[PDB]
Amino acid sequence: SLNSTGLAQAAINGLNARFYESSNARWSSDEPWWISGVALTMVIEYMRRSGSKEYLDQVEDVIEVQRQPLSWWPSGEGEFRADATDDTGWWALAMVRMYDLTGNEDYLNISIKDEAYMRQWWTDTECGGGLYVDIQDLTYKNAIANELYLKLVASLANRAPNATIYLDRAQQAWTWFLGSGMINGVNLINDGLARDSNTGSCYNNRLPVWTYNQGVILGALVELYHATKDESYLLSAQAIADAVLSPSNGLTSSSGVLTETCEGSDSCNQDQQVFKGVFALNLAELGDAVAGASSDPDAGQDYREYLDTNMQSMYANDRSEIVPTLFDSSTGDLYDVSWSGPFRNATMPKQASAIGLYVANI
Ligand code: NA
Repeated sequence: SLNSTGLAQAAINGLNARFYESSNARWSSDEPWWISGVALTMVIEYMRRSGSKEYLDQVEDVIEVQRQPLSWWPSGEGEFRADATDDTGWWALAMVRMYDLTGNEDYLNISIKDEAYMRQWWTDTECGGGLYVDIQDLTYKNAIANELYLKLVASLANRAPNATIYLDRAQQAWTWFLGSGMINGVNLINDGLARDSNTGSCYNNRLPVWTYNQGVILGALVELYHATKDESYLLSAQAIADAVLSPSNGLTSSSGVLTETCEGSDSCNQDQQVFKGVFALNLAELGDAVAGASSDPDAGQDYREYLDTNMQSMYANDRSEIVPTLFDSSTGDLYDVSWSGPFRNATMPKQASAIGLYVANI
């Protein structure tokens, strides 16, 4: 009795009615730029899974304007090449999705430029591999920038005409990620790596376990499986997803709802507000690959049931409708950060995460 497609469209319409800036071809200029890339990913993936083309013109407008040389990083020369490798990775993966939706080689070319850009800050001389997130400072090799890069090369290994070195780079990047220690003893991924002051060796910095660091890695392993047909990549991804679903690890509540570690203290900032939807979209990618890899009709119900359970909870406890007026007839739905808690306000990162959950159920 729940239409995930219609609810995703209502959430996207609510995102546009409250946060889209037509004069800037961007959502919420007061919010981080990379979250506009996540929002573009959610709108693109909605069209891919639902077969709709309703926001195609808007998405093209955002791409055309935001691919220009960024005013805060002109040396990147545009094409989403920014002052941080994870900022670039979010838009790069959005262009991979835009290529999947349209088949236009232009978007694939952007992702190829982004891969070569991010690779510039991969070094073997610290932590035996991995890339830095802070382009200007080069002091932090974290989980999200390396998960985004890994999913990028793995995606290009399935789509780019020169798929050989992208597969070799993806296999080498996953080998480094697995051996880095960021995947801890319960198969969850901490924020990044610290460096020994004397030996130069790198180790898990034990910073918080964020949901989107348990998600992007799943899509990377799904793409690695599609490029190799090796179910070992799916089994590693399933181990990470199963750790998130286990309530003993604190990411899944007693009611079975995905819960960011900052929701209890009500301290989720603009970045953390978008994390949950990114995991949900990537979990749906894993559930699809798992169901298609085995003849069992029971392949991956837990992931589908999890996404469905979280969807109903967000529908009932986290929803709020915009008030239509005599002048503005825009209709849709707004959402807060907690998928079980009350609706206090709606922000663009909160809304983008919302769309990701509905799209993950399409
Ligand atoms: Na190490």
